[PDB]
Amino acid sequence: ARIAGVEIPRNKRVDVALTYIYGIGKARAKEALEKTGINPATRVKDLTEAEVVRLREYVENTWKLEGELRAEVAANIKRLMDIGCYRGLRHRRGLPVRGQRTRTNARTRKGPRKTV
Amino acid sequence: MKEGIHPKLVPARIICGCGNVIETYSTKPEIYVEVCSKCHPFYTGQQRFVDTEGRVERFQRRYGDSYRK
Amino acid sequence: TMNITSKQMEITPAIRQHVADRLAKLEKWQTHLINPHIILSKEPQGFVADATINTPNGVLVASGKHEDMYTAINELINKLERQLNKLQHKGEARRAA
Amino acid sequence: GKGDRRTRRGKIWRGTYGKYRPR
Amino acid sequence: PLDVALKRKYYEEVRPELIRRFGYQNVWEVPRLEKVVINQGLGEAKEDARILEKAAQELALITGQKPAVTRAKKSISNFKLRKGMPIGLRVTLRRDRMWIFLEKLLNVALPRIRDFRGLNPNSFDGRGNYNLGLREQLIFPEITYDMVDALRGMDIAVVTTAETDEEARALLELLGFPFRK
Amino acid sequence: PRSLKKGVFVDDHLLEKVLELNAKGEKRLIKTWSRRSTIVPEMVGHTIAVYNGKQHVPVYITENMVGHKLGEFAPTRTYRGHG
RNA sequence: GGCGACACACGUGCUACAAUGCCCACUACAAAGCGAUGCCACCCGGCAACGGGGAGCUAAUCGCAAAAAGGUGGGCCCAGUUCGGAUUGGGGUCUGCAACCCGACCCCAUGAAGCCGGAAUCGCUAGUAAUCGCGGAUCAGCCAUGCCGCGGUGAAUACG
RNA sequence: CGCCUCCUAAAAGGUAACGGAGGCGCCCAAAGGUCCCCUCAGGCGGGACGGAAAUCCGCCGGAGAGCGCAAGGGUAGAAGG
Ligand SMILES: [Mg+2]
Ligand SMILES: [Mg+2]
Ligand SMILES: [Mg+2]
Ligand SMILES: [Mg+2]
Ligand SMILES: [Mg+2]
Ligand SMILES: [Mg+2]
Ligand SMILES: [Mg+2]
Ligand SMILES: [Mg+2]
Ligand SMILES: [Mg+2]
Ligand SMILES: [Mg+2]
Ligand SMILES: [Mg+2]
Ligand SMILES: [Mg+2]
Ligand SMILES: [Mg+2]
Ligand SMILES: [Mg+2]
Ligand SMILES: [Mg+2]
Ligand SMILES: [Mg+2]
Ligand SMILES: [Mg+2]
Ligand SMILES: [Mg+2]
Ligand SMILES: [Mg+2]
Ligand SMILES: [Mg+2]
Ligand SMILES: [Mg+2]
Ligand SMILES: [Mg+2]
Ligand SMILES: [Mg+2]
Ligand SMILES: [Mg+2]
Ligand SMILES: [Mg+2]
Ligand SMILES: [Mg+2]
Ligand SMILES: [Mg+2]
Ligand SMILES: [Mg+2]
Ligand SMILES: [Mg+2]
Ligand SMILES: [Mg+2]
Ligand SMILES: [Mg+2]
Ligand SMILES: [Mg+2]
Ligand SMILES: [Mg+2]
Ligand SMILES: [Mg+2]
Ligand SMILES: [Mg+2]
Ligand SMILES: [Mg+2]
Ligand SMILES: [Mg+2]
Ligand SMILES: [Mg+2]
Ligand SMILES: [Zn+2]
Repeated sequence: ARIAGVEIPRNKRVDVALTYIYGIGKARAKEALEKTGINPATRVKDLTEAEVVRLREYVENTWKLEGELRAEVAANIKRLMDIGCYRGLRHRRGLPVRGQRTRTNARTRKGPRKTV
Repeated sequence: MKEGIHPKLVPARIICGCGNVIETYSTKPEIYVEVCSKCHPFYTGQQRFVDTEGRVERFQRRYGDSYRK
Repeated sequence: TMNITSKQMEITPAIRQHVADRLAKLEKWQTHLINPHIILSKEPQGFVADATINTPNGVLVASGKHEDMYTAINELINKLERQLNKLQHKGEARRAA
Repeated sequence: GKGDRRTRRGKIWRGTYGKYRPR
Repeated sequence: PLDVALKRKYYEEVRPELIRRFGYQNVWEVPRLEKVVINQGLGEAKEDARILEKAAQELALITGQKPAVTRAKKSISNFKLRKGMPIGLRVTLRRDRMWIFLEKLLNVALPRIRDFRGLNPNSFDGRGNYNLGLREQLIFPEITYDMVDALRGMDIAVVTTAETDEEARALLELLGFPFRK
Repeated sequence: PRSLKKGVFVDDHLLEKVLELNAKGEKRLIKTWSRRSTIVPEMVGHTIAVYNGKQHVPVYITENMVGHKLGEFAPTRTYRGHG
């Protein structure tokens, strides 16, 4: 369980590797590696236990992550669903949320095809 | 204990990322861990890590008062 | 799959399903009835049942007209049958010479 | 990537500009 | 016997605080740890690769003691269970080893639990013992990613001379067991 | 959504009815045709009847339903599923 | 308010599944059109959408403007990935009296299906097909991946 | 149609009917001898995957479990493990 809770792929460039944490994209990755001053080109397998703890220390404290992030997103939908607003309702049926068409398509929200 | 079936226990140093060092015993003499009781949020009083928000939402929006009475 | 269009008319799931039942007569020939389309409509003189169906050896395209809608649907099926059968056996007609 | 807004290639297609394609 | 920090913490800090808090008239009446019994209910090894020599190894590294196997009392259908089948391990930590384990569990292991928000206040016996379940063995300092074939948890029984839940809470809490509520 | 520079939009004609209720000591059901209006912090505790196109739907307002619009809580579409 | 519904089915398309590829950077070569509460150089704030300034132009002058594929250099190293960009959370910008139903755009986060597609089936014979970008009508904005155009690069094959 | 177990069977034994109910025609190289050690089912509570029931911890629990197979007798002061 390297950083933070997840063991980011060795073998790979630390900028790509950090993306394998829930809540860290291309962007937040570019940002941690500047703020902790390390080369994004270095493979994770090549990190000073020092460079690592830095990386670890910064990221865990800067941004809400892994389980704690998912919890907020759940809590966010939790409430939306319970105040009974329209965006909440669309969740309450597992349906699309962002005003998409549902006469055709809409499969990612729905699941693959459900025969009549 | 029965001989030959049990891994030896020797004095062992567990080193955390906070820079804490634990004098204990293990089957391995030197161990490096990413966290411990000295630096874990739940343990460290109540270190509210990243989210010291106070919700912040939603009454607490406040942009602004400019709608009239 | 099975598609029925009822043009400038209201028809029941009952009637719809009945069309599926009649069209089934074509399954006799044991060839793939691909995306068949039944269209029902009402001219002044009587109803019309149009249909366009593709099978591995060609297309069935036909039309029935009659004072009675159910009868028009049947007359359609006849024509569909006849054509389907011509498709399925025309190839055999020249094994000699 | 023409459907990934978050790249250069994406923004040329969407007809827009941003961080990932500046003017 | 070994000087191990937690053991001493018991005799030095916990012992007296307890006598204060509950007012015992007797040195033996004060709560002792009796045993920590760790169990891997497993049976993910029923047939398959019934080489859980792999797990016996892992446990032997964690506790410094080799577990003994448990086998099924009766034959059971729906779990695919013929009587006599190796389905679990149990290592019974006592004395020094019990302390050494508990030391690292409290100091290092529980910290390393994913989204750890405190041990469960309600997992108490009612005769004053505590039980708690782990989901993974990567929690312990001795077991790295590199060396594990597959994630397996365990049951931990911690057995006290306390007569009551209320007393046993004080003992484990004072020793430093983090409780959520 | 609506730009931060510009207002937090409410139809003026509902805000008045809301304000009038605060002073006189609240509270009665408030019919409106303003699905577009934001629920505003002074609306909390009312029960406002929102038109959906057919009915004015009673919506009790809570402190958690504040920045949302009115129409979010008066559904426009009747759906009980298929077949 | 609805025309935007969503157990399902069909037609048209978009974007892909990747290395003849993807990302970042630097650097090239079009044509047809459009433009006065209109196109907006250039400077400034902001990661950015955009906001503020503010010069020019009834326009072979001034602007939209960058063409993109391409070229040079650097990363990725065959992995559901630096493929793919769906879905969802959050934060904003703009038009507009107004973006709940129901706009577009930007940024953080999310990072689905998809490993080349059964039966069947479409287009195209040369500057064509394939691939690449730019304009226009409509239009406040826009659901345009549609339509009508414009060039760039540029094949295979025809016994019969 | 022979053999076993229970009932009928009238508190010794025995006791019939085309009376009431079930089993056998095997098996075990340990499921045999001996020494040593161990004790159950079940109930409540506690414990990752884990469920009514897998394995673990606590308390209660004389035997209701086990004893290859029918039934009966026996049996943890073991015949059980
Ligand atoms: Mg990520
Ligand atoms: Mg839409
Ligand atoms: Mg819709
Ligand atoms: Mg016709
Ligand atoms: Mg265009
Ligand atoms: Mg309890
Ligand atoms: Mg106890
Ligand atoms: Mg570890
Ligand atoms: Mg409308
Ligand atoms: Mg329409
Ligand atoms: Mg389809
Ligand atoms: Mg399209
Ligand atoms: Mg125009
Ligand atoms: Mg993936
Ligand atoms: Mg897949
Ligand atoms: Mg990817
Ligand atoms: Mg991509
Ligand atoms: Mg591949
Ligand atoms: Mg193909
Ligand atoms: Mg292709
Ligand atoms: Mg295809
Ligand atoms: Mg392409
Ligand atoms: Mg437009
Ligand atoms: Mg015999
Ligand atoms: Mg007798
Ligand atoms: Mg008798
Ligand atoms: Mg007798
Ligand atoms: Mg007698
Ligand atoms: Mg006698
Ligand atoms: Mg034996
Ligand atoms: Mg025996
Ligand atoms: Mg023996
Ligand atoms: Mg029991
Ligand atoms: Mg239980
Ligand atoms: Mg459980
Ligand atoms: Mg259980
Ligand atoms: Mg018995
Ligand atoms: Mg039997
Ligand atoms: Zn620490």
